[PDB]
Amino acid sequence: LHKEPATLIKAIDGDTVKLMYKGQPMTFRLLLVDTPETKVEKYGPEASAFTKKMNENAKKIEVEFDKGQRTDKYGRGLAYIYADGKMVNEALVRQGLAKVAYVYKGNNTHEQLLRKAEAQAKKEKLNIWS
Repeated sequence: LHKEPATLIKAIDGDTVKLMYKGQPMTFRLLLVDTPETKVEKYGPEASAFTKKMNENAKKIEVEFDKGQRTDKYGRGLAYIYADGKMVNEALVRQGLAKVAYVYKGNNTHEQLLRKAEAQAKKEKLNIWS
């Protein structure tokens, strides 16, 4: 897979962010993560603040499409997002602010990696796992 440059335009919530990709604005849905709903579920606003802060403080944001379908039915890009080289999808799961989601249309490259971050968060009874 390859990382492509992007520019943060605006946070939306825990699992979604608006990015300038290839010169055009696009909404991205983070692959393989299921955060709590805000629009509220417990930790829903925590997840949103986390994603918002991580992308905001980042010097460089990168988009990494997986090997499966690249956009969902609502026109959102399906990818792994990196903030200064750190994967937000993974950071979220590791912080116990999101559960790993069902694989979607062959986009499973990082499933095990997130799977492990999640086991650890649960082991630490962190946030959602409290």
